[PDB]
Amino acid sequence: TRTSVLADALNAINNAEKTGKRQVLIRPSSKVIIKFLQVMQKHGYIGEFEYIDDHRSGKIVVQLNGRLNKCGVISPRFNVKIADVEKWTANLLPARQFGYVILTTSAGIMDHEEAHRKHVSGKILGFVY
Amino acid sequence: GRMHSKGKGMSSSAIPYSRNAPAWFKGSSDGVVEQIIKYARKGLTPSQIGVLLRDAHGVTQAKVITGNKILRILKSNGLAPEIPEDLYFLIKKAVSVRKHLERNRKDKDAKFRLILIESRIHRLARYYRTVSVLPPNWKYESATASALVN
Amino acid sequence: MENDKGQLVELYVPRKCSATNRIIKAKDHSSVQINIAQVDEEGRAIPGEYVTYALSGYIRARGEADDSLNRLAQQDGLLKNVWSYSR
Amino acid sequence: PQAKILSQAPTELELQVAQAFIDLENNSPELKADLRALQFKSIREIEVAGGKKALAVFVPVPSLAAYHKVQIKLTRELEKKFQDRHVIFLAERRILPKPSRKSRQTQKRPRSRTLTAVHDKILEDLVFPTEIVGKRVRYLVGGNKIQKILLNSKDVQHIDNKLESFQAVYNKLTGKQIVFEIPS
Amino acid sequence: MVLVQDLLHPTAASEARKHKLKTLVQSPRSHFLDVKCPGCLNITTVFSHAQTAVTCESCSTVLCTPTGGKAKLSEGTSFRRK
Amino acid sequence: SLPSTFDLTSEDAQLLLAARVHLGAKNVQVHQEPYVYKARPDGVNVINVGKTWEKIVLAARIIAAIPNPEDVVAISSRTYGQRAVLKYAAHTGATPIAGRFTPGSFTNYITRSFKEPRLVIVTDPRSDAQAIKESSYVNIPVIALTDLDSPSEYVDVAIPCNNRGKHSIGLIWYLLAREVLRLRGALPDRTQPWAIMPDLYFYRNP
RNA sequence: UGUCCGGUCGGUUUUUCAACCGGAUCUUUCCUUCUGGCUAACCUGUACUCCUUGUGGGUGCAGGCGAACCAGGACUUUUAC
Ligand SMILES: [Mg+2]
Ligand SMILES: [Mg+2]
Ligand SMILES: [Zn+2]
Repeated sequence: TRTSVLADALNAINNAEKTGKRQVLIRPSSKVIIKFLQVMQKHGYIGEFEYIDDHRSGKIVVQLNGRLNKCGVISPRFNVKIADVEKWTANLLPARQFGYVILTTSAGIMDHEEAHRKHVSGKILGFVY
Repeated sequence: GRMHSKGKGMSSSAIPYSRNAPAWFKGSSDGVVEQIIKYARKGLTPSQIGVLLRDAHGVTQAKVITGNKILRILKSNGLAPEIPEDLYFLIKKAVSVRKHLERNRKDKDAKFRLILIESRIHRLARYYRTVSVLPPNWKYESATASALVN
Repeated sequence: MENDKGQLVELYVPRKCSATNRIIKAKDHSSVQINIAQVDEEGRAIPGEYVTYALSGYIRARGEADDSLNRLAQQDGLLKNVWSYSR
Repeated sequence: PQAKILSQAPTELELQVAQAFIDLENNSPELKADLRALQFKSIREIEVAGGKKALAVFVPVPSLAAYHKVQIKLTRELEKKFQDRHVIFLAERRILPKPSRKSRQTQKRPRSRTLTAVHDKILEDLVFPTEIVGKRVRYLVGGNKIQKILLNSKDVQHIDNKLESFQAVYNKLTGKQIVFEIPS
Repeated sequence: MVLVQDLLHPTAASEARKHKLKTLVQSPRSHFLDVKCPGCLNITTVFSHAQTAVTCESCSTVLCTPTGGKAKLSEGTSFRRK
Repeated sequence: SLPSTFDLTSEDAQLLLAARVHLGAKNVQVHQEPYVYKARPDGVNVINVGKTWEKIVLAARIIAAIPNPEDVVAISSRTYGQRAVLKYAAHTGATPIAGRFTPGSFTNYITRSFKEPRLVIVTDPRSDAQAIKESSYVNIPVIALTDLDSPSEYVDVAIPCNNRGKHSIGLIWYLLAREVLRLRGALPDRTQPWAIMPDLYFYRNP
């Protein structure tokens, strides 16, 4: 089966980056995926991206900037209790300074810093450094 | 990538972009429905009916022209069989396999195939039960399977 | 990088490839600076003025490098008819 | 038939529209008949950015089909009647919103009524007997969803000049910035 | 195909080449060939991959023999496209 | 950006056609090459000419951009084009390599033929491949004359051309030389076939 | 909170500005709904004026905006996070 569509997409993106492609084609194209992409854009890791309407599920194209290094996805969507966020960041991200840990929460799909600012955490999706 | 075999093909029907009607290809929805009903009465299964519609007449999909599918339409009318079509087919196949086995005691591959078919049927049956079409506490197996079939 | 109030720390602030963005390392023995001389009207290649491109080594290794260069040139305005958007 | 074929009839514009319809009916082969089985829920006016204007004339929805069965000719007639303005025979759609966790079950909504779905329907309507091939949606670096509509290259004579107007209308309806496009 | 493909708009040739599935949007390349038989002057909207011994509207003429893919149009028969 | 002057002269095009710079490549074809202009049937590919010309021009420009002239190391192993290479070298002072390349030429600072280029030029990256590899060890640009079956690994500015050979490679070389001359040199005009000849280059009768 | 001066007796109060986090709303939009308690308020206008030439300002009560709170129904899709 096609489990974690988002994860697959992320993997594809990573592969593309490794190759030195300037853009990616993604099949399934979810809400979560879209959110992630938006977040990335906000941060400054991704160019344009466009949702094709296959009169069906979806189909995204992402413009890679050459800035992404890894665009990871942590596997089961672990339940993060605000203090554990720091730990997670330490585990995943290079440096206290930079990078993000994209985690869904009540407020919306946001990065770790954003969540902290809000004062609202939840379940992790991925990361970007 | 296929349920039972290790053959991972994509022999598949594409479907067109427009959910709306393919303009020129005319007729009427009501007429189509009537035709479907007639087919059902005659004995054609939903898939078969659909195929018929496709082949000679100007229908592409019922989903497009009517809005409704075919099975749903049949149900509305009062024409969908007690056992859903695919399931029925599977049962028939199983029965056939059993018969073959009976005829020829020594046949291992055949037996295996039969077993597989049975398993498939069971799965399907379970699914149906979960849905609520076939009533619960009911196994569609082998001895009574034949009876069910005919 | 920027200590206290500016004061740029960390020298060697690297050449980043034109095609990939990918940082060109200190010992990236494969990466190359192409210099393309600036054109003028009726002959003339304007001495001491270039469009300079950096190509990372990975791309070169791949063989996706020439194409990339061509694309870059097209983007700039050093070519016509060569690199198409769609293939 | 002035304040009759309009569901509920208060406004001047509505009255004018009714009058126009009546005038059209005056001909009477089948057009009149068609008109007799057609009404407006309301009318809405959209200012297009560039001289012209757009008339989103709202239809019940059961009569939408009827309109379509006529439409183009009728639309043309309307245009002729009222110069310097485009007409869109749009459908008055409900949009029963999404219920919250705490909120009340209004015996469920239909997915026909879901906001996105409604928008899609509107789009389908608004662009003429012409038909959409597909839609791109561009999420830009700043953060702006731009819908980009691929139109089917057959016909494309009615839409040709109205694209900007249509986009404007869409924006007014929803908020989304639409753009139109035709492939070779 | 390398680095900067620019993936929203391919050349149509490529699309044609690739599987009826493996393009941007799914879109079939089967057609409703509007066949006319030699007998009666009436048009049958025959889907090109019949899967059936395609009779006329009533008369037993036999229009198309369903080969696995596209149907062989039985004998000297004439057809329009779509 | 560009002058919009050099749009491939008709005469030049004719010459190229005669050479059969563009009837080369054959059946065999590389995925990194969109220099084709329609496949001629049964064991042939036709090469787009304008594109090739543009590439050549670019190469010439690049060459010009190198300031010290005795620097542009031209190379040729395979026999058809060695002469052409030599001619080119003679025309524009840049120490060439006809015949054997010598491994450890651009690396290995002891060798008698220790060159140190800032711009390498090649004919067949299928054959001279070694040279290209060597260059890749020490940060040098590589210009090369690609047939559509030739590898373009560690290659830049790959002038597309027929490497069946005989006339074609030589012709290409000549063209390149001309371009170089035009971009800073004696020749101030794109017109006039001038005192040189193509047939100075080409493979000779042994 | 950084800014713009310390307007000040090393600390404080605004503006020229900021990003950041909320809140109300309006957008085809309900946030659970009512049977009643308090209707705070003026949407008011009943006498119209203590009064710089004024819509600066309030003694003031029949229709009535209820969120300013309760105190009882009605029945909650239920979780996990
Ligand atoms: Mg598969
Ligand atoms: Mg299995
Ligand atoms: Zn007949």
